[PDB]
Amino acid sequence: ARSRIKWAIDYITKYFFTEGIYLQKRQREQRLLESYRAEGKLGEVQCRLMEEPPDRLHVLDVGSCFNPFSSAPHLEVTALDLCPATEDVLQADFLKVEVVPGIREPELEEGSVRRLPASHYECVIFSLLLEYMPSAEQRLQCCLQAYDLLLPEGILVLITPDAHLMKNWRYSLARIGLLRVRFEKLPHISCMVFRKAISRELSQHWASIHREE
Ligand SMILES: Nc1ncnc2c1ncn2[C@@H]1O[C@H](C[C@@H](N)CC[C@H](N)C(=O)O)[C@@H](O)[C@H]1O
Repeated sequence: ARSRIKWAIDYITKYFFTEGIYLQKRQREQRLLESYRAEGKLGEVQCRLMEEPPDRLHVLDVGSCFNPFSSAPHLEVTALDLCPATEDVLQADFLKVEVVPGIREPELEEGSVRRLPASHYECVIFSLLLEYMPSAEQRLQCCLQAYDLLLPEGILVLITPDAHLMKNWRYSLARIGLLRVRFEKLPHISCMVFRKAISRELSQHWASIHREE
């Protein structure tokens, strides 16, 4: 009876606060960048790193039917949904949202969220959302927008319903800068976390050497 909501809250706390996983992965990715540089495959790459996590994490719950994460301690949740079921969830079609730099809060037009702050959220949650998307092109679009919304070393929680697909998702997301850091099987669901690596070039290379036709 493990809830995807309880699993997600548990990981986020471990990642930023109680186990400092973000520092463990930083060191792992720094070691990987040195291994690639030592093979002549990569040279000078831009690396952007997070400061010490705040006491209140900025979380974006996309496809948030009812804002399950709003009550969690130390999570400032901004909730979005195409068909909100509760009054605390904002109306929006994520596929049409602009990721804007230079803004602090969502900007609404006609009651629908149309602009969100870039590199502002420590976490973005896609809990059983991507399968509602029609095409694969639009699923990837959701993750590309999440990467622009995340801060350096922020995380994308991806929960999907229930092989070679999960390794193709790892490849396709590593190609946009998101490396998988956790995979767990809960009843009828598969819970994964993807991290905005210190360098996109780094993740793009890991993907190139892990593509299997
Ligand atoms: N293009 C879209 N833009 C915004 N929200 C969407 C879009 N397509 C589906 N949704 C919402 O994503 C939600 C999918 C739900 N199954 C997930 C609800 C909740 N996140 C959960 O973990 O159960 C629905 O409430 C949809 O309204």
